[PDB]
Amino acid sequence: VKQVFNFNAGPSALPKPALERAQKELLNFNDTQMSVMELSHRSQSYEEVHEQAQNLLRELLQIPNDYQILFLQGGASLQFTMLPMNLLTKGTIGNYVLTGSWSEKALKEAKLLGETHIAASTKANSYQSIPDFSEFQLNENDAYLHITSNNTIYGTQYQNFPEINHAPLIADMSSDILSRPLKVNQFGMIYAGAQKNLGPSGVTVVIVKKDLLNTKVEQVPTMLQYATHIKSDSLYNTPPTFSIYMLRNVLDWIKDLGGAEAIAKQNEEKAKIIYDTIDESNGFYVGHAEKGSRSLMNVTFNLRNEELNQQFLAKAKEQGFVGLNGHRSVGGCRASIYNAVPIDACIALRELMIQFKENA
Amino acid sequence: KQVFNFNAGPSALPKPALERAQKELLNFNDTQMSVMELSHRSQSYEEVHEQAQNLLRELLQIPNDYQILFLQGGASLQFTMLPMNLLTKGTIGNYVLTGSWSEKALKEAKLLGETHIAASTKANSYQSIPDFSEFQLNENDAYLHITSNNTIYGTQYQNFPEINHAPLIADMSSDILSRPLKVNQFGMIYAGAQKNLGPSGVTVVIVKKDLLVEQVPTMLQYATHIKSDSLYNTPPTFSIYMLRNVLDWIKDLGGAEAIAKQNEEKAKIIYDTIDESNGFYVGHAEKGSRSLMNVTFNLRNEELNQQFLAKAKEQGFVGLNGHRSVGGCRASIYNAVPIDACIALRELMIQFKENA
Ligand SMILES: *Cc1c(COP(=O)(O)O)cnc(C)c1O
Ligand SMILES: *Cc1c(COP(=O)(O)O)cnc(C)c1O
Ligand SMILES: [Cl-]
Ligand SMILES: [Cl-]
Ligand SMILES: [Cl-]
Ligand SMILES: [Cl-]
Ligand SMILES: [Mg+2]
Ligand SMILES: [Mg+2]
Ligand SMILES: [Mg+2]
Ligand SMILES: [Mg+2]
Repeated sequence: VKQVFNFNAGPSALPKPALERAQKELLNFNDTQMSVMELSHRSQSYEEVHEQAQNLLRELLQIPNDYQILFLQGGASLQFTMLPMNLLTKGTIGNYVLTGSWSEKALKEAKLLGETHIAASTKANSYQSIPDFSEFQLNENDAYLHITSNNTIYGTQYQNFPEINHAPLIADMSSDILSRPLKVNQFGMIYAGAQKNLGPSGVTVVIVKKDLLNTKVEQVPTMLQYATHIKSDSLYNTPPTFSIYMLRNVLDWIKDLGGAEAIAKQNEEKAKIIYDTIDESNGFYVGHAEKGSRSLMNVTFNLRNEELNQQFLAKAKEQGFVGLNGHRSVGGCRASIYNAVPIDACIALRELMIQFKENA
Repeated sequence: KQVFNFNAGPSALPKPALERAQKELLNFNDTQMSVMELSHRSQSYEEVHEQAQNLLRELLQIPNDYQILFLQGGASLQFTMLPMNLLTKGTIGNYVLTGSWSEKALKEAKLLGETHIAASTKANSYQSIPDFSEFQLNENDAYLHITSNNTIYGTQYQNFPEINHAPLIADMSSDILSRPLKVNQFGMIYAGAQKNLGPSGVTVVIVKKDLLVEQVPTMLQYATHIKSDSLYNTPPTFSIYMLRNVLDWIKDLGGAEAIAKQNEEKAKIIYDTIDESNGFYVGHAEKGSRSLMNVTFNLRNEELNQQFLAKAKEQGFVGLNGHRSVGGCRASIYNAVPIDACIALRELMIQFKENA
């Protein structure tokens, strides 16, 4: 039928082959004559999937052997409280770098549980950039330093990651995990809801340095201890089996296209198509981010006034574009271009943007 | 290629729900996207989300003063979320112990506050539900918690106690919407979907609104999710979609009373087989407490137990091994397990007995 271009911000476009694969075996997985959704998570067919999803992630990001991969429910939002619940002990400080709204939500939850600090923030200038690492105020009693690698709502992104030795570096990578190569040993823990760049909603990937968190924390509910899930290999209680399966399928696709290094090349190219369009528009489109901080995953921009914003977004929706409205808290526009968004969608958006501009 | 799915969790689902999911997996509602590819703030998703709630409300006849929540973390997270929200200082989390899942819930409450055992059939290895006249209740109970169906032990409440000093709270993971319910008896009901309602990944929480908070993490407050209609953060959208589909199937067959008829016939097939076996098969539960959802039994010795389960597996039956904590056999016959599978089990049970 008509064209559909999926720029949804979360959940988001999946790679077609992962969906086609799921569709074909939805009723009979691995010749069991059952859906993967109808299997015991103690079955060997399921355990194979669970282990493969882990091994693909390990290979793709080159995760070291002293790290474990957890598959948890609850979203990144639950990690906002689980992290300080496990690591923010008395006399210690949850130190946060604020580079958008998701960073503030993480901070707020630690505030409920302990001493917090703000190491650096670009909030004053409306989160248009990543602060310089030299501005980071660090504390000897920091439990960790927490960052948001990709600021989904504001369209900014870390180009690289700080070297931190006094505390573990923790990162909310929900909207850019496995969009590029990563030196995992820079971190104590990485977490990501899967629904932005790794597949479906319902599972959260948590990559953790085992010895930072494989020990029982007194007074913490069993389900909320990392130790619980480390010890049980994310099978303490029933996992989100279809979500993990779909995650597996998406990881297979990333591997098939050449891994993190190849997908970064694709992601830089799609992003360039949109940013060049903005940059050649003579101010008709204005990107929110400063150029050195532009995200490769979420492109945020405004037209010159809200009336034009609305007409542009209404025209897009009529032409088949989905999800371009900016986050409700900031307005404007947001083109989410995660791994699986195809480049011809980006070209289509460029065409839209140029004809709208020329015809305005 | 015959397979009979007696898995205990996650479990068999209705074929029409899975076929419907398959057919539109790539193009949901003519959007040309999977339901999995939709924003949870889209109208497209929002209608599915609401439709799932509406079907539960209809099918269980849930009054207006109850809210229906879709949460992540399984029934296991509810074990701690409940006392986190309701077990305030100077109050008591009171538990009725009718199996190991009861025990797991009580354990989490003990982390957070004072607990109490209203009644327990543990001494007799959980062969029955205690007499409600036996309950020991406290003026300062924050709640009375029960497990409606004791998944590992094969026992089930026939009816529920009339409790007015405190909210009655029930872990209905393995029997929710397998029969009609009087929801007004409860302050809260919760269940992982993965037994009777859908795939794993979503937990249904039915809560008396005005019943349920300084210092609890935002995600762990019921009020967060009540206030945001379970859209505070990204919900498990595909699991809720599948839950909708399963609920449409239950509605289509005639609702909670109709599925109870089917379930009672399924259970009747197996229990009759056991009772007519002259002691060859022995059920764990006392008759008066027999579950309609998990039928637990053993052969006369461990070696016959093992021979039977091996024969079963060879013949395409899946999931009949009892829980590791108790051994024996367990036939889980949740809503979507078809009567034909129970008939097949019976026929295997009878043939095995003849050939022993
Ligand atoms: C989407 C997002 C979240 C929220 O994830 P949920 O799974 O909805 O809790 C948190 N952090 C970032 C950076 C996100 O983009
Ligand atoms: C299956 C079950 C649970 C465990 O549910 P999860 O979703 O695995 O946490 C809890 N209580 C009962 C009665 C169950 O049958
Ligand atoms: Cl942000
Ligand atoms: Cl977002
Ligand atoms: Cl039990
Ligand atoms: Cl069980
Ligand atoms: Mg491959
Ligand atoms: Mg194309
Ligand atoms: Mg219908
Ligand atoms: Mg008879």
